[PDB]
Amino acid sequence: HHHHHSSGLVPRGSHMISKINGKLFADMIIQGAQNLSNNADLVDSLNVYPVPDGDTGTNMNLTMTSGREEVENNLSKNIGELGKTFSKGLLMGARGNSGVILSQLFRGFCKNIESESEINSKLLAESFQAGVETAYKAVMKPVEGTILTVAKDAAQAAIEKANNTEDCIELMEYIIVKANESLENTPNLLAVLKEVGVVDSGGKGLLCVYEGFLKALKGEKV
Ligand SMILES: Nc1ncnc2c1ncn2[C@@H]1O[C@H](COP(=O)(O)OP(=O)(O)O)[C@@H](O)[C@H]1O
Ligand SMILES: [Mg+2]
Ligand SMILES: [Mg+2]
Ligand SMILES: [Mg+2]
Ligand SMILES: [Mg+2]
Repeated sequence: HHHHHSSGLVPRGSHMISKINGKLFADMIIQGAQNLSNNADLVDSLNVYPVPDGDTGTNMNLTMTSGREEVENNLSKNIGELGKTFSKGLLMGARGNSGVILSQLFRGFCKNIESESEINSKLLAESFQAGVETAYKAVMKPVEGTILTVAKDAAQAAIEKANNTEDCIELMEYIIVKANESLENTPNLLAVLKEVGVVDSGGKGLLCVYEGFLKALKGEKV
């Protein structure tokens, strides 16, 4: 077997997050929104599906900004309450296919935590999963190779990793790795992406939000 551990010492270190309260979630939202805003022109230029109308980044940015502004004006330590504020802002500001889907992903995420004051890594993962289920149900004819695919693959990664990972920083790092793998695979699912030579614009915007989430978990700003 192993050495039977009985030391009274508690491990040292401070660069881990085991609980996410409403203010940390707000910081995630704010940095995710800022990172998306900084990448909006690129995300627009990648847009080819359904139509190459140059707007995915703008659409997602405006949607996320509506959520961010509600959050900044109504902060709370209670993550469930903060999520209600964020969800409302997204849902009253959603634009484009991408912004509608984004608002539905986060509607499901936030509903899953509505009665919590803080969440751990397992509940974070479960909430990404809940968001994916809400978004697929909201789209009448889901297509693979899109923001839905990337969100789905990210949530599957989250559930697998959280089962043995208490640290939300490590969890979010892994989610981003796997979301990026999914995003790079989108042209293998959706023909126009491969023909033009781009990844999915909605999925890229979602990865920008997730990368801001990670920055906030580390106590950093975009
Ligand atoms: N049926 C669908 N299933 C999954 N994702 C979709 C669908 N339709 C659009 N999208 C997502 O939206 C992105 C384009 O967003 P956007 O430019 O806002 O669209 P639009 O200009 O058509 O409203 C795509 O990259 C894709 O991920
Ligand atoms: Mg459009
Ligand atoms: Mg478009
Ligand atoms: Mg670490
Ligand atoms: Mg690949």
